[PDB]
Amino acid sequence: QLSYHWQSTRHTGSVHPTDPPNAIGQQGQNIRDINGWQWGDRSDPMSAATRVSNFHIGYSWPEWRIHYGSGGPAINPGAPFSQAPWSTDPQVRLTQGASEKAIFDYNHGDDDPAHRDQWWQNNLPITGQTNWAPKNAHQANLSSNVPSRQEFWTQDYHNTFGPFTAVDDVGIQYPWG
Amino acid sequence: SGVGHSTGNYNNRTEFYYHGDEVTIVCHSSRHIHLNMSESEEYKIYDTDRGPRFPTDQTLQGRDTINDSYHAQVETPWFLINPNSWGTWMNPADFQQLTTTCREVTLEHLDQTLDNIVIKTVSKQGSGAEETTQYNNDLTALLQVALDKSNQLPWVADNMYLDSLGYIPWRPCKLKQYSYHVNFWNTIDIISGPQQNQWQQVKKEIRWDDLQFTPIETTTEIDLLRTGDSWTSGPYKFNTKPTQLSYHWQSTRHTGSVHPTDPPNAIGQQGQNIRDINGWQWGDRSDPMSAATRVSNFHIGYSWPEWRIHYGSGGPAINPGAPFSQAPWSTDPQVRLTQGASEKAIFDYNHGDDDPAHRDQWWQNNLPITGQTNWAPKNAHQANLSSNVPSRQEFWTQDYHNTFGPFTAVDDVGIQYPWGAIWTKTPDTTHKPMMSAHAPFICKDGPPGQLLVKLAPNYTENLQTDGLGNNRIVTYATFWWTGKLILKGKLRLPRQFNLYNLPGRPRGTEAKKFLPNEIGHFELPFMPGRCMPNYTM
Amino acid sequence: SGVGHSTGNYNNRTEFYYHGDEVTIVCHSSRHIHLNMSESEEYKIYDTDRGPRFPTDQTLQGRDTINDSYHAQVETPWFLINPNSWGTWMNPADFQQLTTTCREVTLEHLDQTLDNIVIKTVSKQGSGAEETTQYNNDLTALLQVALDKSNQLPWVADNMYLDSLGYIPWRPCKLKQYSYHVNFWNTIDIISGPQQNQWQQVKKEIRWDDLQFTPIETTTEIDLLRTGDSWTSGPYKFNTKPTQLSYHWQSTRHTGSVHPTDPPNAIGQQGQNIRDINGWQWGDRSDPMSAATRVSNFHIGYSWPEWRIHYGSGGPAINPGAPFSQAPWSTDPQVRLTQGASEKAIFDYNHGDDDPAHRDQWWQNNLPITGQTNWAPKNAHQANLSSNVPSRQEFWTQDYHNTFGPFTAVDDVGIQYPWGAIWTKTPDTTHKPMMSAHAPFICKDGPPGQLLVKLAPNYTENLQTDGLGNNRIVTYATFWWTGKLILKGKLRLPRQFNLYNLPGRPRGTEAKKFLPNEIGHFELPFMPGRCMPNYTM
Amino acid sequence: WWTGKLILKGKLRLPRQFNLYNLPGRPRGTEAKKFLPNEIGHFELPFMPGRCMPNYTM
Amino acid sequence: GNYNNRTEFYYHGDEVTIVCHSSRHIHLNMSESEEYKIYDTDRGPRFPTDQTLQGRDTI
Ligand SMILES: CC(=O)N[C@H]1[C@H]([C@H](O)[C@H](O)CO)O[C@@](O)(C(=O)O)C[C@@H]1O
Ligand SMILES: CC(=O)N[C@H]1[C@H]([C@H](O)[C@H](O)CO)O[C@@](O)(C(=O)O)C[C@@H]1O
Ligand SMILES: CC(=O)N[C@H]1[C@H]([C@H](O)[C@H](O)CO)O[C@@](O)(C(=O)O)C[C@@H]1O
Repeated sequence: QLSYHWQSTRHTGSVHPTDPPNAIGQQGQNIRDINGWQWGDRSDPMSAATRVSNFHIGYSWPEWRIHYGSGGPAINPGAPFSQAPWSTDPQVRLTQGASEKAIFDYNHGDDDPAHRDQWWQNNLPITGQTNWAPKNAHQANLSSNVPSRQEFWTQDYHNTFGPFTAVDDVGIQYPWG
Repeated sequence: SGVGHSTGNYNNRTEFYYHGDEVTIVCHSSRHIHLNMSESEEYKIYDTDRGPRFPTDQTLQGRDTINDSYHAQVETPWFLINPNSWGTWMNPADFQQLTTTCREVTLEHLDQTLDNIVIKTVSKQGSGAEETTQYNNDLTALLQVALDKSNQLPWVADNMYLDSLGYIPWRPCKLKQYSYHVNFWNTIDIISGPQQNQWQQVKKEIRWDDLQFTPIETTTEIDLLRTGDSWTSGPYKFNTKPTQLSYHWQSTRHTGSVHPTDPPNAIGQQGQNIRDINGWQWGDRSDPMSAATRVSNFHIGYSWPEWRIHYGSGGPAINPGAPFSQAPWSTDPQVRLTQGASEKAIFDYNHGDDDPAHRDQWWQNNLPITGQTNWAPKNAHQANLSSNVPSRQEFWTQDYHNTFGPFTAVDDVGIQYPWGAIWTKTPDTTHKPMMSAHAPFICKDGPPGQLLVKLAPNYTENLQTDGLGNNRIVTYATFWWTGKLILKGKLRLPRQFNLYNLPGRPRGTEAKKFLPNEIGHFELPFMPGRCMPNYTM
Repeated sequence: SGVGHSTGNYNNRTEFYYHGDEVTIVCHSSRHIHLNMSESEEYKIYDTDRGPRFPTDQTLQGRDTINDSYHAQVETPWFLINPNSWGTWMNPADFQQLTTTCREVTLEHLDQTLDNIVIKTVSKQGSGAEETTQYNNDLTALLQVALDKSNQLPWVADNMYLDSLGYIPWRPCKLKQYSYHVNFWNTIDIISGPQQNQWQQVKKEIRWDDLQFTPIETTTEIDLLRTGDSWTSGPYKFNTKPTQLSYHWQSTRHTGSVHPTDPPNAIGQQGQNIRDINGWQWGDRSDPMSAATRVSNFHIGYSWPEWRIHYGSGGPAINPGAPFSQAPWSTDPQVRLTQGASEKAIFDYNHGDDDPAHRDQWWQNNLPITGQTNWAPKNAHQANLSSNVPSRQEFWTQDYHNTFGPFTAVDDVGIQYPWGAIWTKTPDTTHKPMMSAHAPFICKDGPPGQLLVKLAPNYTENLQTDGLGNNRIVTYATFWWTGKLILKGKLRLPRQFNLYNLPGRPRGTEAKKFLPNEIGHFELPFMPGRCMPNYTM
Repeated sequence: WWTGKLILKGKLRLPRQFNLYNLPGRPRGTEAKKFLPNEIGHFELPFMPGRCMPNYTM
Repeated sequence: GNYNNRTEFYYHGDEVTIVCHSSRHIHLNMSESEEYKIYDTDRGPRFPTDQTLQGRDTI
């Protein structure tokens, strides 16, 4: 594929019912009492986050997994995605989208002989499969009630690849790939 | 047809044809549609608020950020006609017939028409006291019809908000405006602050530099129809796979060779597991030859960080685990165990609730599907599997790992009769999903084209650029949608000696609930779609 | 079609077809047109006032007489449907596609239709307080359509006032009345009085003895259409030349043989022009062998008394010099250098401004076109060209002469995407113009015929000769224009090793400006039409 | 001298939207001179993404 | 043989054909030995000699 995909699960399918804004500064207003399919036993808060979907875009992963096989440690790669939605400070470099780095030289497209050049490929356009493991959570039940402090977990680092998952590969990386 | 000739008739019959092992189900559906004038003639792009219940503070430590509805969309003057839901095509007795006589079913063909277009304008004479309303036919007014057959438009016809045509043939249907998401970022950090117990917004905005805007008029050709005019979609052919009409009760402990047992000798006695036997066992385990450590070829079901919350770009979303019944763990019926990837349909009068002005709801917990039951917190793992029992360390519980793997066999949810979607579009990504979390049929090529309709604007004599709905005669339309959906099943024949439990209404329900009352209100029953036991192996 | 059958459909798609070196672009456009009743049924001849800002005195010494709008015209009850503008035929992504994949493009074919005619009358009941307005279909009323295929009518469809059909497919369009100039004299002397610093009118009047009056009814046949009726133009075939989709950066100093140079030896060093060389030089100049005095075969660009004001019969008019970029002379971005024959489009909501009630404007300065840059005040001429530098006398600056001549090579402006005209009529004179100052295509034979429409008068029961609009039932119409414009391009393939700058929005603009906002307002971007560098020689 | 011939088969890309695309070009923070020969003939090749343009997933 | 580094594009309908010609001038020295050799290596730069980083640098 020569295209990048911006759609996450929240970008796909039916849009949450909204009444339009009436003027230039106004935002749409999510409708409160609506019908639909929701996950678990959840009807009171009809919300886009708990809307059922057919598939799921992207998966989480123990990012920068180090395998340590026979023959030594090796990176077990997670899926490629952009960290641009989480970035904020451009000084700190978030490497976790399975980004790659090409180190190259004069014959491979560096300008200066005797010094190697390098390009960090962070995959900035690929969003919507963005899946930073530490930012996820899981809860015991999904209902009209908010779970307590226990019953809610963060920073798990599980692999969420499964039979419902749709995910893109990195694609062509032109000079060095 | 001119003005005084009908352009079509009404067929809501379902027809069954049995030949050999093959059954052909022809579903005719006809609906009378009420269409108003579009609230504006403009395409609009805007984002929204968070929606009800999203936190304003850290009282719940961001656990309630799962309530986020934030999104950005491109409003479109067009209305969507979506027949993607069982109930729009089959009444309860028809679907009962389907799930009684068929072991599996596939989609084969879809045809659609629109006809008998009536467009009226409303006139209001007199002042408030003697205000009189006149409804006049506008014989030259136009209805606009766009069918996107090439699937060039964003696909939003998944029925997840139950936008589908209504389920009961004698009531009128209304339509929802077509809208789709644009590119936005909705990143929320739930581990922000010291102690990592605070939620903070990271990026919430529309991505204009990247945004995609695809109006109907420049993407598809549009048919213009007057009152004597009719419209047909032409044939659509499904390319999909059959869905199973059975539920599977077999776990890994129910499958394959049975542990050697000597029979009981009398009525109250139980079988006695044989002690010294041969066989294959996992690890280096021979002394305790036991069914639990018997080797198997495959594994039924997988565990999962159940009710996984993803928090992607665009906000949190449930990453669904596999469907299964919590009935084996239930005990107390008061507590509701939601963890089998259960779903809940919230619906209304046109979608099968009895009372107008109040919505009804059905919690689909998938009680028959056991044996892929895999509640994460109940599992364990141990360092070694041997004749020795591992110590306290070397044994772990309550892990919440994903156990999906190359040896895994697992069922999808199957048809959910009244409210469930029928088909779904395949996402265009490098790795296509292996199975669907809700819709039983995945269209390998494009799904049926989205049928979009809009009443052409009927202007007053003074057309001002500053005006919106002022220079627009108040106009509405009624017309008739008809459709034909062909299904192909395989016949179901008895595989057992004893009696089956045949499909019927849900357990705790009485027939009167699904029958018209004094004023004509009734509900449609949930029907499982995997209604009967079958062997997995 | 009778009364309840549509006479046409809606296609706004643009289609691209690539075969070998040839590209075929099929532009479908459909517009919903709102037409009122003509303000009078009479042809009128009248002249005007001077217009805003024309001097009443000698405060500015007549320099502000350039503000003259005076003219005489023959008002005509007819309305013009003019599709002569990019934007009426192509959306921004389509035109981006065109200018990315095509090195040049020609016009090939034009087809037009009118259909789905709706004619309504307005009734007003009750006194002011309870005044109620009724809109009734008049099923027997007539629309008049005249296409002048023989070009017997004065051609006024040049889009210079932006009278063209609107650019965004989902909005309605209104039409301007057809009118054309009659013979008048508007001579203003700007060197009048002692000191020759005073402006005085010489002749300002209509030339009745010579005047030409050509009404529609006696010049062309007229089609009469009721609501069930449709109209087609038939095929029109363009005879024109291709327009270049590239901009040229090469001046005479950029072309041909390079001055002999020895290379730099290291990163900070510059080449060193060789001193003693052979070659051809202008005049008797050999000692200073220099690139400036190198002989060439041709000369790129010409100078001109820039912003020439003609003051003909009928008043002052700009005599345009060649288009070029002032970017090489710019420096301060605050001061705006207008002298490259730059143009300015002033436009409104239907023509691609976002805000109703306020007009927007784009100054087209032609920044990529350099190398024909020829600012008159910066040139010079010298008596002789030799090894000797001429004295103070023998050297002249700031001349403002016209340097167009037989050795001159010069580009026209090219396509100006949103607002620019497409074609133009060739003036019928002994010497045909060599090139066009604005419209990219010059029709060698007649241009597409002017499409004129007028709603037939709907009279009351009492027809009085003294009456005008009293004996005329208030009547308006809506109908649908469709058109098909076929373009033939030549494919653009990379001529260089390095990356091109591909067509996109203008420099200082953000994508949101060209995307619908909350209420649906947006602008269309200017696209240059010469978007990419190419070699001249 | 090595010579080679590699044949690729693509599918054409046509506009799926009304508005303007961002067309492939050099990376964001880079200037064209970096990818052009200098006085002594040294230059770099630009990274090009290979997924360069938005498309709908569903 | 001759030298062709041209890339050629051919557009027909929905199909594009891209023909990439590449030519390279190759410099080849004599092999440093004529023998096949089997050997293992050292750890490489930055691999820990001690437990200062608790083995995090064993990557
Ligand atoms: C080809 C090239 O010049 N690469 C430059 C990269 C890229 O700009 C980024 O890696 C892109 O993500 O930046 C560096 O400083 C770096 O971070 O290693 C090295 C170098 O200056
Ligand atoms: C269609 C219908 O009437 N649904 C009823 C459901 C179902 O009995 C269960 O959800 C099945 O699991 O029960 C409810 O009380 C509920 O829990 O939301 C609502 C409603 O009374
Ligand atoms: C379409 C549009 O928005 N046009 C803008 C122009 C252009 O940026 C320049 O004219 C380009 O040369 O700038 C103005 O301020 C101006 O100078 O008249 C008006 C307006 O803001």
